[PDB]
Amino acid sequence: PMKGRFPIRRTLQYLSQGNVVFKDSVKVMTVNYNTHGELGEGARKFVFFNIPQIQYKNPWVQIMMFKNMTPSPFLRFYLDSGEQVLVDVETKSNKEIMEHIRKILGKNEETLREEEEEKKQLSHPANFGPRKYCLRECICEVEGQVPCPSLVPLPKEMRGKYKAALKA
Amino acid sequence: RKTRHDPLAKSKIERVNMPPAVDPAEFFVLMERYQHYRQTVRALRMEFVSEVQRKVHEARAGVLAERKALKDAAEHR
Amino acid sequence: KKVRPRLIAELARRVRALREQLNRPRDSQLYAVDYETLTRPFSGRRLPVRAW
Amino acid sequence: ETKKPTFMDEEVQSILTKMTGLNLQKTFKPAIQELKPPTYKLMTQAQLEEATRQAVEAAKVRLKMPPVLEERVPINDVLAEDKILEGTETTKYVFTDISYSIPHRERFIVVREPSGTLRKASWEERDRMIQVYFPKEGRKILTPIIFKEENLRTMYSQDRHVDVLNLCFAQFEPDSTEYIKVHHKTYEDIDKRGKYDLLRSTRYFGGMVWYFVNNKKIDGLLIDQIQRDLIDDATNLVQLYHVLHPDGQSAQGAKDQAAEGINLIKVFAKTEAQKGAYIELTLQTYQEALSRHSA
Amino acid sequence: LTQGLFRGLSRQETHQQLADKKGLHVVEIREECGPLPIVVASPRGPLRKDPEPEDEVPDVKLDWEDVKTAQGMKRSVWSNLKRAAT
Amino acid sequence: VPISPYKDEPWKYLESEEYQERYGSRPVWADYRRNHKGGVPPQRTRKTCIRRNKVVGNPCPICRDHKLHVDFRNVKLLEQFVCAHTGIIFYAPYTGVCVKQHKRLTQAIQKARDHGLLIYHIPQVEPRDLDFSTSHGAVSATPPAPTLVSGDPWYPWYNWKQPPERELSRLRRLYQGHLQEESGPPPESMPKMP
Amino acid sequence: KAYRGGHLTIRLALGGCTNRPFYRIVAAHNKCPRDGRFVEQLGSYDPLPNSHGEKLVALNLDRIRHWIGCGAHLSKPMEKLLGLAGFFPLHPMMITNAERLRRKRAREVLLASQKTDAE
Amino acid sequence: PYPPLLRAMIIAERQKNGDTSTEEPMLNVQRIRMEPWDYPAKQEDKGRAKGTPV
Ligand code: FES
Ligand SMILES: [Zn+2]
Repeated sequence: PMKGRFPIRRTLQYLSQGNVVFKDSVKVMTVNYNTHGELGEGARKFVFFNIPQIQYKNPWVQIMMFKNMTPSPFLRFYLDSGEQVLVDVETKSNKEIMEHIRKILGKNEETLREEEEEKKQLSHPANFGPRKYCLRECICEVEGQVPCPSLVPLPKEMRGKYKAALKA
Repeated sequence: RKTRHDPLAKSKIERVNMPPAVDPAEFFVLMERYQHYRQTVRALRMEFVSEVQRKVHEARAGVLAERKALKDAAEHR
Repeated sequence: KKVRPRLIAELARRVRALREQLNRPRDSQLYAVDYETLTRPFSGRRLPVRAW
Repeated sequence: ETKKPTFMDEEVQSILTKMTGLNLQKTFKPAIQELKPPTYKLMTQAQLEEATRQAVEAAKVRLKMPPVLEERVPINDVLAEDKILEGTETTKYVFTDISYSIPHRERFIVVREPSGTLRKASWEERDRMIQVYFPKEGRKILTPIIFKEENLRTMYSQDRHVDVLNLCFAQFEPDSTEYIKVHHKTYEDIDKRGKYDLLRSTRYFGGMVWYFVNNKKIDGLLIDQIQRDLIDDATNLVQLYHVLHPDGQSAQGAKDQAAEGINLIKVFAKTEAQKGAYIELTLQTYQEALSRHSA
Repeated sequence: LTQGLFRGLSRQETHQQLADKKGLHVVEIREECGPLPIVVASPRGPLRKDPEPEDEVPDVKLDWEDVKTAQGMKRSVWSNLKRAAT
Repeated sequence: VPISPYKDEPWKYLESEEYQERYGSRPVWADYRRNHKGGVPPQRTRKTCIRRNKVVGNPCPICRDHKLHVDFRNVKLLEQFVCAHTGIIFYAPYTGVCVKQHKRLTQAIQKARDHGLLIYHIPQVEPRDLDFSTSHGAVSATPPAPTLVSGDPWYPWYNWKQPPERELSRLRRLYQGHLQEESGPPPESMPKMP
Repeated sequence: KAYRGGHLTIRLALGGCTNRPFYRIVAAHNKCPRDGRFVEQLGSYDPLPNSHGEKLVALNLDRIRHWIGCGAHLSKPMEKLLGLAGFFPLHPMMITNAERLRRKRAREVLLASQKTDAE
Repeated sequence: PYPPLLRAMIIAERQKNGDTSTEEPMLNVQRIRMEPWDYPAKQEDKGRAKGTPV
C-alpha cells in the first residue's frame, strides 16, 4: 500500500480538488497553529489536508508554518501593496477556514472561466501542424481534398516526372 | 549559400547580365499602377496601425477597464 | 554562471575599429573608375550596363 | 393586431412538453459504448428521491425541443465584378475568415470565380467550409448516403426514426433544405404507420405535433393518445389546433357550445377532422371502458 | 493461488447483504445510463431514516500500482497487449 | 476449384443447416487458436492466409470456410466481429483473422452502418450555433458600390490608359537600343480559340 | 534566436509531400527558414482543386490586420491572395499579366484564322 | 474606395451596431504623399565601402 496515514492526499486528483485560487496580491501566507488543544483542531486539519491543495493551485505563493508561537492559531496573508490580512481561525473547522479565505482573498467562478476561455484561443482548430499543437498536420486529411501520395498515388498528369518526360 | 570569404567562380569572371528590353507603354502604365496601389495600401496600413494603439490603450486606460479596477478595489475593502 | 572572460575578442575588436579609422580608403580610391574596362580598380567590380 | 402563437411561446412549449412526457428509462437508456465499472452509493429513502429529482432536471435539459425555423433564403450577392481577371484562372477560390471569436452566421466567406466575380459563398458552401476549419463531432463534409430515399426507408423499417433525426441534426442546420425534407419524411412515415410512440419522451415530438397541426394531420395522433388513456394530451392538441386556426369550423363551434375536455374531441371530429367517424368509435370505446373501472 | 482465490471469492459481500447490514439502498450509477439511480438491492428490514455521515477524506489504504496507473506513470511494454479471446 | 453458391446471396449460408452443424450458436472464430511461441503472441496477425490460390496450414476463421463472404449485406456475420456491449470492432489477434480479412470486415462494417443495415450508437449532439439570425451582411445583401452599378472597375488604374507621346519619348531616350515594340490597348475581353 | 536587423513578414510556408503542395500562411521573421519557426499561423492555402473544383484559402483577417499594424511586410504571393479575396487591391502585375495573356491569345487567333482561311 | 471585402465588413458592423447610413467608406489618401523613386535621399544615414582593396 501507500505509505503514511491518509495516503489519498498524495494524489493529483486530490490536489486538484482545491477551490482556493488566490489573487495576484497574495504573496506570502503564514499559518500559526498549536499542536495541542481542542480549539486548534481545525487548524491542524487545515495544515494536514488543505495546505497541499492551496499550494498546488498557488505554486508562486510562499506558505510558511510556525508551531506553538502564540496561544491561539491564526492565518496571516501578506499582500503586494503592504497590507496584512489577519484571520483568526480558532474554534473553527478546516472547511470553514477554506471557505473563509476563498471569499476575502480568493477568486470567484466568473474570473476563472475567463482564464480558461483565453487559453482556448491559443489553439485554433483551423491551424495545421503536429498533433501535439494542432489537430491536423496537412489538408490531405480533409475529405474532398487531394489525398497524400503516400496513401493514394497521384495521376501521371499531376507528377513532374511525366510532365518533364512528356514535354521533352 | 556562399560567404564573404569564399572566392568567386572562374566561369563568371566575364559575365554581364544585360538589362531587359522595355515596352514604353506597359512600363509607364505599370509605374502608375504601382504608385496608386502603394498609396492605397499605405492608407490601409495606417488604419490597421491605429487599431493596435486603441486596443492597447483601451485595455490599460479604457473606460470599461478603469470601471472594473475600481469595482475590484471596492470589493476588496 | 560566471562567464570566463574573452580578452582577445575585445582587443581585436578595438584594434580592427582603430585600423578601419586610420587606414580608411578615401573617395579617390573607392570611387576611381577605369574608363576602358569600366571597373573600379579598388574592388575590381564592373559598373552596371545602364551606367556605362 | 392578433398574432398566431409561435413554436417558442411559453404557452405552446408547455403544451408540447406535456404531450411528450418524461420517461427516465427511455431518456437514459443504456448506451452501447465503452464501459467503466459502476460506482455504488448507500442511499436512504430521501437521498434516493433527491437523486431521482436531479435526473428529472437533467432529462428536461435533454428533451429541450430544437426551434423550428423556415427554409433559409439563397445567398445571391455580388461584391465586385472584375472583368480583367477573366480567363486568368481555371478554378475558383474560396476565402474564409477563420477568426475564432466570430459567430459562423456572421462570418464572411467569398468566392472569386474564373470570370473575375467576387460573390458570397452559398449556404451549402458556407456550411461545408465551416466544417473544414471548425470541425464539429458528428458532421461530415460530404453528405452521407443514408439520407437517400432507399437508405432512409430501410431505417424506417427498423423503427429507427429517432436515429435519422439525430443524424440530421448533426449534419444539417435547422434552416436547411435537407433538414426540413428529412424531418417531414420521418413525420409522414410515422403518421402512415402510427409510430408516434417512438418519438415520445424525446425532443422531436413537439416538432412532429407542430407539423401536423399546421398541415391538419392530427387525426391519427389523436387516436393514438385516446388508445393510451391520454385524454389530457388529446384535449390540448385540439386546443392548440384551434389557437393556430381560430377561423375554423371546430374553433367556432367550441365557442358556441363552450366545449371542454372530451367535448372538444367530438366537436373537432365532426367539423374538421377527416377521420371523424373513426375518432368517435375509438373515443366511444374508451369512455365505455372507463365507466366500468369507475364502478 | 488456487486456495486463495476460492477463499476471497467466497468471502465477498453482495449488495443485498450490504443493504441488510446497513439498512440502506444500494444505488448503482452508470456513465452509460447517465445520472439515473438504479436500485440494485433494498433492505428487507426497517429502512434507516438517518444517512451515513459524509467523510471529507477517507482513511482507506490505497495501492500505488493503481494510483500510478491513473496518473499515467506506470509504463510497461507488457500491459494492455493485444491477446486472444478468453 | 471451390465455387461457393452463396456468392450473390451470402446471408443464406448462416441461416442454413450446414452452418448450424459446424458452428451452431457460437461465432465462427470460437474454435480457433493461433500457433506461436510463448504465452504472449505477436501483436499483428499474418498478412493473409491465401497466397497465389494456395491456403496455408492453419487458415483463419474467414479463410478456412469459402462460404463465408465478407459483404456489407451479411449483417449476421459482421455482428460476430463487433462487441455487443461497446460496439467496437475487435482487433485481429482477438478473433485470429488475418490483416486482409480484418480490413475487409471493417470496410463492410462501416459500409453497413452507412446504409442503415447495422445498428450503432448515434449520440444526441448540440447545435453548432447559439443564434440563428440571418440578418448579418455576410449572409444577406450588401449595398452595391457605385462602380458596380455603373459597370466600372473598382479602381480606375485597373483599366488601360494610353500614355501621352511626350512620356513615351522620355522612355525611348532613356532606353536607347534596348526597346520593344509598343503595346496597344488590350482587347476588351479575353479571346477564345474557335 | 536573435537576427541582425530584419523584420516580420506574412508569407507562405510550403508543406505537403512530393507533387502535393500545401502552403500554410504564417507570420515569421524575415531571416528565418521558410518552414522553420513562426510567430503565428494566419491561414492556409490549398492550390490543388478539390472534388468540388475550388481552391481553399483560410484567412485570419483579425490577426492579419494586427500584424500589419505592428510592422509586418507582405510577400508578393500573399499580396495576390488578398487581392483576389477583396481585402487588398488587385496587385498591379495581376492586371498586367492578364493583359499580356489577352494580347497573346489574340495573336494566336490570327495565325489560326489565316491557316483556316488561306488554307 | 475601400477594397470590396473590407467595405462589406465595415457596412456589417454599422448595421450590427445599429447605425443606419447610406454613405460610402472611403480612405483618406491625402496624407500619403507619394514621392518619386528618383528623389534625393539622406547621405548622412548611408554607409561607406569597407577598406578591403582587391
Ligand atoms: S501529408 Fe498532406 S500530402 Fe503528405
Ligand atoms: Zn485469413
